[PDB]
Amino acid sequence: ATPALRFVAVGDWGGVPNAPFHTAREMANAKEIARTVQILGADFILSLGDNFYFTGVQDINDKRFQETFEDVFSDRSLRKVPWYVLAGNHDHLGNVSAQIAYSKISKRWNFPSPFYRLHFKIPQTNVSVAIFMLDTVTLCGNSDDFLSQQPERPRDVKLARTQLSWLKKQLAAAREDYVLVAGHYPVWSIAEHGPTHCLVKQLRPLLATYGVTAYLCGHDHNLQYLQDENGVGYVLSGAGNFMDPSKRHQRKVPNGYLRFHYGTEDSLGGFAYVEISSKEMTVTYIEASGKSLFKTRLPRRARP
Ligand SMILES: [Fe+2]
Ligand SMILES: [Fe+2]
Ligand SMILES: [Zn+2]
Repeated sequence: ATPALRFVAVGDWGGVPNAPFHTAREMANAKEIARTVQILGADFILSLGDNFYFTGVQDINDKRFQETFEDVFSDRSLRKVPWYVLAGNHDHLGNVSAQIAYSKISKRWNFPSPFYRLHFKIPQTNVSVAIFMLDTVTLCGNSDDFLSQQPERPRDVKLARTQLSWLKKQLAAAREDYVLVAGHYPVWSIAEHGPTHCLVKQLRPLLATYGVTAYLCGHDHNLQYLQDENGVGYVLSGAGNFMDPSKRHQRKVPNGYLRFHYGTEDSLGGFAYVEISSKEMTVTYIEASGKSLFKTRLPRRARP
């Protein structure tokens, strides 16, 4: 077979605060992600934030770890694959420290700090992949899923500047063959929250300049693929648990960017399956019912 790095990217999967603490959408996604890993393979899973709804977790004794995470993603195959996690606004309404500390309890759960670098090598090749995991809440401010806010400006401006500066240096320095950036809030989205102004100003210009293949996010509760004039991909995967059919911000996204949107009210939701070979990164969007919805290809570039 083609030597490839394979991963699932799933966003906004954090169940509900009413027992049984999961939705049939979350369960369907867990079941389909398990089928995907088992038959197509995966090296890891990325969570794109909003891991526990509506106010994250309190501490490492929080039952939501068991009920919303362990009980749902319980297939032996999702347990043998590492998860790399970042936070959304609803995580920040609780204790993000607790989710970080959970890394010391669960072998598969990796959340070493709010933002961090990941480095992978495609097996049997020299082809490497960096993924920079961001905390867009501390970068941009709070943005409640169920209001139409722009994250105005961060609680701690110094921490926002530190993260942005760390990211600029990481991207400038990165020697990997593919570089991906991941965070909760969208740069571009046609949906309920739409483009995050903070990220359009602060993050977007880094992406093309440093040869970033794609930015991955969730926050808008749907599946989207967008691509800009520099060929940068926007993988939006926020349909692990809820669905939102809004196209409210369709006009706030530059003409020609949107390639694919799925927000159907009667969908079980879905996720993205990413495969990276020496030739291209492909992104396959998979509905929780098991249907392939969209596939797109991003050719390998000569990076700076
Ligand atoms: Fe969300
Ligand atoms: Fe969110
Ligand atoms: Zn249980």
